[PDB]
Amino acid sequence: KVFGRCELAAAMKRHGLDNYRGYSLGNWVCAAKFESNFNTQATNRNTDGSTDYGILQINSRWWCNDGRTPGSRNLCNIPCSALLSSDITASVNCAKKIVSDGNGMNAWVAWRNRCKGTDVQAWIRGCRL
Ligand code: NA
Repeated sequence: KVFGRCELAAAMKRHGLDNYRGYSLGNWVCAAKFESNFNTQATNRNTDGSTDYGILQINSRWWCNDGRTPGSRNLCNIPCSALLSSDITASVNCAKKIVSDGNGMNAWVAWRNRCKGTDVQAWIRGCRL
């Protein structure tokens, strides 16, 4: 599924991501934009052989099982395929664990490089929330 901007902002808010670990909703929408262009089916292979999955490009090195990332963990206790669902519940629940891991949203290199310190509220401007 390719979410609309305000559609994804509403889905993230309903799942409690708005101000989770102090990160306003526009931070999460900005990260999803640059990670996946709001596409739940987004995948990216990393140099190390791990894969990033879903709207927030969650990686198999630590967070999900895809059976093809040697030495990896599955800390969200999900198949990585769950992160490609039209239902963002698995992505959101696993994002909460990631952002709680110590480095906050710096875990998402695209958030650090393209969202952090910007006017992220523009990502929810005009959304009925
Ligand atoms: Na894994």
